[PDB]
Amino acid sequence: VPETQVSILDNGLRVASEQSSHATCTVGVWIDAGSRYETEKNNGAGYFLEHLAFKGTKNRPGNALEKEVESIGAHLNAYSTREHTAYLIKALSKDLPKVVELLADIVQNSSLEDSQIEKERDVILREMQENDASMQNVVFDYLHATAFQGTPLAQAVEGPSENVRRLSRTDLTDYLNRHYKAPRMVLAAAGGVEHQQLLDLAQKHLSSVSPCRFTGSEIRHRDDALPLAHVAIAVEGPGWANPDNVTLQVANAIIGCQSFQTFNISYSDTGLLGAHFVCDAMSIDDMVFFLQGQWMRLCTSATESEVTRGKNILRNALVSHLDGTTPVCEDIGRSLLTYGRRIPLAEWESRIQEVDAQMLRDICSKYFYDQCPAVAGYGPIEQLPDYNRIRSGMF
Amino acid sequence: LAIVHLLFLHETGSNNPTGLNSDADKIPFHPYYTIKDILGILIMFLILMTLVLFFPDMLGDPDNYMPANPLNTPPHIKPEWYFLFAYAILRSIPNKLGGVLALILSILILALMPFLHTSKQRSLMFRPITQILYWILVANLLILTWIGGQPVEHPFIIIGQLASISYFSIILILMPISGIIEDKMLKLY
Ligand code: HEM
Repeated sequence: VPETQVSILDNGLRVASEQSSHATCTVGVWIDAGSRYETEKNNGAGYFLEHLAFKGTKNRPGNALEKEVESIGAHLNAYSTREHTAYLIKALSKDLPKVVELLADIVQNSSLEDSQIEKERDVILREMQENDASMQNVVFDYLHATAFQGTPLAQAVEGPSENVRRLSRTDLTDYLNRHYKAPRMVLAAAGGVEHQQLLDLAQKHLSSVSPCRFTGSEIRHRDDALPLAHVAIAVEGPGWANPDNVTLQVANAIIGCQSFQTFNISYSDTGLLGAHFVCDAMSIDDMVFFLQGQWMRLCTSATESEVTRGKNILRNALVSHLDGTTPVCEDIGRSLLTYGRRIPLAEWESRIQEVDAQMLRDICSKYFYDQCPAVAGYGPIEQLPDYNRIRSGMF
Repeated sequence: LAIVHLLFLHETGSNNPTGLNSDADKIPFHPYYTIKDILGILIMFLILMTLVLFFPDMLGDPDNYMPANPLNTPPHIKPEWYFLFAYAILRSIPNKLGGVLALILSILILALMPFLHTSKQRSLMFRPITQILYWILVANLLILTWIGGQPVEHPFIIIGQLASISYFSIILILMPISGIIEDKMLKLY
C-alpha cells in the first residue's frame, strides 16, 4: 500500500495525500472545530457556517460556487461532528487546479450573505423542527448529553433552536476567524493526485490561512404513541489515541432483539462505547439483559475462535484504496487531525494480530464491569428497567 | 389467609398516599422497596430487642408468673393491652349481650367501612375535615385503651360510655357527612 506523505506549510496547514491509481480524487479540508469548541452562546455556529459555506464567496458570488463545482462535474460535500468539520470535493483529478482554488475560498474569505444567513436560519430551524423524526439521532444526542454533562461535548452539533434564531454575521465571523486557524487544518487528497503538485497548489492557494468527564446518567423521553423504542447504553470510551481502542473494536466485532448495533465513538481522550437497539416495548427489558450478558460474556467467553472471528471482521473493515478516494481522504483528514499522522494498514494489522483473548477480557473487564452506564431511551420505554436495575447486572 | 390477601391485592396494586392513579409513576420493588423493607425490618427488630432485653415485663401483667389458682383470682383482672379497649367497650354497654355484640361490631365496623365511603377522593391527603375526624377517632381509641385499664368506678365509666358512643358515631355518621361537606366545598356535590 502506498504511504501517506505529509508536508507542512507556512501557515501550519498540513497537506496530506495518498496517491492511488483510481482516476478521480477526493480533496478535502478538515478543521479541528466542532460543537466541543463552542461555549453555549454560539452553539450552532459551525452548523450554520456549514450551511452558509456554499452560498457564495466574494470570488464566487451567488450560485457561482455551486455552479463551477457543478460544471467541473464534481460532488461538493460537507459535514460537521462534535470535534471535526470537513469540506470535501470529489472531482476529476485533472481538475485539481480548479478544485483546490474553490475549496480555498470555502474555508477562507467566504462571504456570508446576510440574505442567505436569514435563509439558512430558516432552513436549519425548520429541518430541526423535523429532525425529531430521526429517532436514532435523538437517542444519540441525549446519550452524548446525559453522559457528558456540564461539558462542551454535550452541546449538539446542531445547537439549540434558540441559538439558531439568535445568530448574526459577526458571531459567525468570530467562529470562522477563531476556529479556522491554519495549524488546525489538514488538506487531504486521495486518489489520482501527485503530492508535489498538491503541495504547490497549497502554497499558491490556502497559504493565507491565519474539560470532559463522563457522568453516569439516564434520560427517559417517554412518548407512548411511537411504535418502536430506541435505547442506547454506553460507558466511557478510552479515547482516540488510547491503544486499547483496538482491543475494544474486536470486542464490538464479537457482539456485532432488534437492530442491535454497537458503537465506539471516540473524542479527544474520551468517548462512548456501547450498544443501541430498537425494540417493541414489551421486549426492551429482555434485550437489555441480553446485551449486558454479552458484555460480561466477553469477560468470560472469549473463545479463541471468536477472538479470531472478531479480529477478522475488524480486518475487513479497515479502509483502503479499494474503498475509494473519499473513504480514504476522510481517513487521511481524521488521522492527521486526531493522531497527528496517518496510521498505515500494516500497523493496524499488527495491532489486530497482537490482540488475544486474555488481553481482550482484561480490557473489557476494565470498561464494562462496574462502570455506571449512560442510558437514553425514547418511545414506549416503561418496561425499560431503571438505573439501579440496569447497572446491577448481578451476573 | 394473608396469602389470599397478597393475591387479592396484586390484582389491583398498592395505593399511594395521594390517593391518585399512580400508573404514570411506578418503579420496581427489588431495589427500591426491598431495601426499604429491610431497613424497616431492622428498626422493628431494634424495638423488639429493646423490648425483650431491657424491659421484658413492661407490657405483661406480673400475674402471669402465678400458677393458676384454680381456686383464687387476681384482685385486678385485665385483658391484655391490645384488646384492652375491646373489653372497654363491653364494660360500657349495660346489657351483657349488648356488650358482646358491640364488642364484635367494634372489630366488624371496619368491614362495614368500604360501604361508608361517600367521597370522590380516595385518600385523606386533601381532606382536612375528615383528617380531624380521623385523629379524633385515634384519640378516643387511645382513651378506650386507657379506660379498659381503669377499674369500675366514677368517672371512668362515663368516659367509657361516651368514648364508645363517640367511636361508633364518628365511624358510622360523622365521616360520610363530612365527606359530603368536603365534596360540596370543592363544587363537586
Ligand atoms: C394478618 C395480618 C396482616 C398481614 C400479615 C398483612 C400483610 C399485608 C401485606 C404484606 C400487604 C402488602 C404490603 C402493603 O400494602 O403495605 C398488605 C396490604 C394491605 N393490607 Fe394487609 N395484612 C394484614 C392485615 C390487614 C388488615 C386487618 C387490613 C384491614 C384493616 C389490611 C389491609 C391491607 C390493605 C388495605 C392493603 C393494601 C394497602 C396498600 O398497599 O395501599 N391488612 N397487607
